[PDB]
Amino acid sequence: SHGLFKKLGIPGPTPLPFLGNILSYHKGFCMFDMECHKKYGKVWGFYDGQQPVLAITDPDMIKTVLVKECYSVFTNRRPFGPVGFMKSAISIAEDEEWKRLRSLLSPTFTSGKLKEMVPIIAQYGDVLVRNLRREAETGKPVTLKDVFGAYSMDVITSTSFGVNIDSLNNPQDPFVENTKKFDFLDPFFLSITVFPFLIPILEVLNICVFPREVTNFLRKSVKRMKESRLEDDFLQLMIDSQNKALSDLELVAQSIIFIFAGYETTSSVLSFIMYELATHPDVQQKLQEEIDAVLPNKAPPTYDTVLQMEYLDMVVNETLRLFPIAMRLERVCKKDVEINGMFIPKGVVVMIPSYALHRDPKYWTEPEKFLPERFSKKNKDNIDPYIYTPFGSGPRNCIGMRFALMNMKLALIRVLQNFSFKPCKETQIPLKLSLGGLLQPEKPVVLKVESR
Amino acid sequence: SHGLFKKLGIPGPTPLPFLGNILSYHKGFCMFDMECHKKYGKVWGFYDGQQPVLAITDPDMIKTVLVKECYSVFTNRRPFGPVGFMKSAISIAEDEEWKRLRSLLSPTFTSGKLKEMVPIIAQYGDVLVRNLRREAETGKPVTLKDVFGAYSMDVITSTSFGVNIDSLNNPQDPFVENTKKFDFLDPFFLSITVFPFLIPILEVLNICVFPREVTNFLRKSVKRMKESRLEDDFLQLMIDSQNKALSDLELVAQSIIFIFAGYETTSSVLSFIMYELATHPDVQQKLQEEIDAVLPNKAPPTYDTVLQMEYLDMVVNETLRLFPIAMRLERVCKKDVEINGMFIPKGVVVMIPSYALHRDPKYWTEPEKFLPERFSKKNKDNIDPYIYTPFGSGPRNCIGMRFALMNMKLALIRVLQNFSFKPCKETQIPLKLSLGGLLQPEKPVVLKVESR
Ligand code: HEM
Ligand code: HEM
Ligand SMILES: CC(C)(C)OC(=O)N[C@@H](CSC[C@@H](Nc1ccccc1)C(=O)NCc1cccnc1)Cc1c[nH]c2ccccc12
Ligand SMILES: CC(C)(C)OC(=O)N[C@@H](CSC[C@@H](Nc1ccccc1)C(=O)NCc1cccnc1)Cc1c[nH]c2ccccc12
Repeated sequence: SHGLFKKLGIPGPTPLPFLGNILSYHKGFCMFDMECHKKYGKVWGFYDGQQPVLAITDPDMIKTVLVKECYSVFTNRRPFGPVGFMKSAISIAEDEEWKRLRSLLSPTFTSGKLKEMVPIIAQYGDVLVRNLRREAETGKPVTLKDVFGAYSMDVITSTSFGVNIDSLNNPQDPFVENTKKFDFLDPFFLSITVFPFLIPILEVLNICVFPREVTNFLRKSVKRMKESRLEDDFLQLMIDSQNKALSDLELVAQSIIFIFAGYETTSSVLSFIMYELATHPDVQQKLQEEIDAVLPNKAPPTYDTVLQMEYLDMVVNETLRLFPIAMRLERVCKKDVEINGMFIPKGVVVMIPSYALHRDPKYWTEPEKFLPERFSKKNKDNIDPYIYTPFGSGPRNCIGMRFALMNMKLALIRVLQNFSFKPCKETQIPLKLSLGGLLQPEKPVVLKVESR
Repeated sequence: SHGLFKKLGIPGPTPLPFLGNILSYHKGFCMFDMECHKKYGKVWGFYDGQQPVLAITDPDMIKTVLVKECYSVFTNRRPFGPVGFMKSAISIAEDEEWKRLRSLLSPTFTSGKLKEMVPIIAQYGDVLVRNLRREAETGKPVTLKDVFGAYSMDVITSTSFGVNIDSLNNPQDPFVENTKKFDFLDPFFLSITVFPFLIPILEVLNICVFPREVTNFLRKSVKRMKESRLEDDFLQLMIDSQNKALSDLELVAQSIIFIFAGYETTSSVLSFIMYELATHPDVQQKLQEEIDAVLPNKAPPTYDTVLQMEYLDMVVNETLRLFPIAMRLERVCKKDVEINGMFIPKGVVVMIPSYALHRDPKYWTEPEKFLPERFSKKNKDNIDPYIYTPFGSGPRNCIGMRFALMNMKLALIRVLQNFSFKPCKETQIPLKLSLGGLLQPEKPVVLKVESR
């Protein structure tokens, strides 16, 4: 099984029996992809256990996988388990059941439904400022992921179920616990990659990478909410759709996906931004000046004034370049195909190393340096959309891209209208990324906060 | 494998392929043991999957297993897994490592160390009264397991680490969460009994019936406490012992056992008592009168005045007869032996059905009726210590029996000095026991509480 890439003429590191190349994940996926990109070039291979993985870095070949041949060949991602009833979640579902779900859930994320969400997402930005001010009037540094997490949590439960909580002042509420509760290099998932034949063992055991309790809490919580608005957010838009149509437990599963999607991602991207803003204080001033020009007297951001801000889009995009939280994009090749002159055998995982491509000196000058001007309208043209892909690409890209950018930008506008963020003695500079299996900081980001 | 009891001449229900007799657990262990005791007699057999289990009800034969041949033959209980680092917990450990631990932990539970604990256990009884009074001055019924659990939780963290919390008013404290977080007939453990060859699968996966997070919280919490009192309760008595000696992670493991031991047990026995007191109001008055005679002016109970109360011991004992939380006692037979004229082959689990023996009409008149006078000093003599065994018997019996009886009695004395407990319209009468795999009520116990 370990002779595949040795046959196809594709180069790669020598796999060990059973382990494959996974000992090379000791420095984390990011550092391993970079070294492979360096040693090997435009295409290489390795083995997650006995699983072949082909990394590709040609943007034409990437467009073929993510777009051109998405429906025919590269339709699903690597099988993930054990998942239990979470098999019906859009990001996990496969082939025609993914296609059905993606459609039933697509109108949820239009710019029209997104503009209805602005006045609601704009209300918890104010709850955020007062929690910062209480820690700004105090003095003690601030841990961003705490305060940003509490905010991102407040946007989720409101934009997805209607529930309204100040989590930072209500850590022991009715749903704030369950909803705060996957390291792909921890003892568990490495044991998967080596023993992926033990996934089916756990699926007959009802054991789940989603704890059987959080899921049990929201499965019944939804069916209370469902039989409450009926008759008298995401949950509403999904229930209206099933009026081939969406099921009840299918509806719970997409809710659970939308929560992790907008909790740790939204709150962890904001912390990469605030770290970079705090360590590049001119970019902070330029941003503060642009907000006050569009929104004078700290005017409330509207859906339209947010898209009006260009230097804010440049800042977000550049932070997503340095910290693309997905790290890699992946598609399971389901047929023997020949894309851009290369034969891909059936069953091979095709992987795009986003992190490595975002930091490639062949496409980016000074790629470690935080330089937002790359995304100025003068230079935004010269950027290859299949090299910089923080939301993936093609029919299977991030369905909540628009919502995530709008959610994070409404947060930043209000927060930078009232605060400046300074490095602390305890602030990790330069921020070390987690040697583990997540795109997260080694030490969490602590910063000083001052009231304008 | 299913031909064993068919060969030995022992009667039993016909086992199905792979499942054995476990479909017969549908009404719970209790009802199944009673029916088997009824249909079959003094000795019978069944199969937990391919595991042979021999039930015995002769008190001479039981004394042989629990006492006479405990060290030689019947030393450990049924293998339990997956357990991870919790293998070193006294109740799980085996043979010489159990013997070493039982010794290193025995002086902890002397009546001398227990008398030092009284003034501390007496302090949270007052915290209990004021939480009841707030729900007694209000009116709304009271769920006993909530308020009793909060109390039992407060005694644990104090008598085992020194930490002091009012959990009922601090549900979101630093340790109250972790510490509040096994149904042997849920989807998981039935899958064990049928696939017990999958336990070793999980032990190479670090997966644990103890969540990897609660254990991680207390493993480090202990090693903070350890290097804090050093230098400047159970944890202290264990640390003094290791001065063949107790280890560090061994010390964490016994702490985790002492917590579940005194949290759900203590708080669930108190609720069986309060249910029975509320549904037999004369027994409540007789008890209230005896406390006021020993402790006039609601005098504070002392270690000695608690043992002075006889009708209180009768009440506890009779409640433990009707609801012996263990349900069964068990020992793995490690040699071919012939005890009381019966050949026991190696590897067979020997089981004593406590619940069924506590309700046997051959030893108890009106065994369902709650009749505390069975344990009056006139009739306490005529009770067979190998028929009524709420704490087991012999070298492997409950190490915290004395502590549990003292802990529960200090609770009852203070609570009955200030409250009467009435049935509510919502009170489940007659209380149905959980059809599941726990000795717990179907519906939780709700009762009215009135201030004396
Ligand atoms: C900064 C925020 C976010 C980033 C950078 C991000 C990034 C990504 C990426 C890279 C993918 C895979 C794309 C591919 O394979 O081509 C993805 C998929 C997905 N995202 Fe996001 N995401 C973010 C937030 C969100 C939010 C707020 C939601 C809310 C619903 C969401 C919902 C989803 C779903 C459902 C998928 C799977 C789509 C499918 O398989 O059909 N994401 N995201
Ligand atoms: C009403 C309260 C309790 C009851 C009815 C009870 C009952 C039992 C029973 C039946 C056993 C098995 C005995 C045997 O196999 O012969 C046992 C064992 C045990 N109990 Fe308790 N228990 C109670 C509370 C506690 C408490 C508060 C502790 C605190 C440390 C504790 C610690 C233990 C330990 C460590 C074992 C295992 C002993 C060994 O395997 O060496 N128990 N209990
Ligand atoms: C297994 C691997 C790495 C080879 O393959 C994956 O990718 N398995 C995905 C696992 S199940 C999809 C789901 N995970 C999740 C995680 C924790 C709790 C609940 C759900 C998901 O979508 N959460 C929202 C999200 C996260 C990040 C960006 N946006 C949206 C993990 C995954 C990471 N980023 C993805 C992007 C699209 C689809 C899946 C993923
Ligand atoms: C597996 C079976 C049923 C065939 O065999 C058992 O019995 N496996 C015992 C499991 S591991 C011992 C440990 N469980 C535990 C449970 C949850 C969290 C943490 C620990 C334990 O001791 N908790 C204290 C206790 C509970 C009840 C009375 N007193 C003390 C389950 C068990 C039930 N009652 C016992 C009495 C003695 C020893 C073990 C048990």
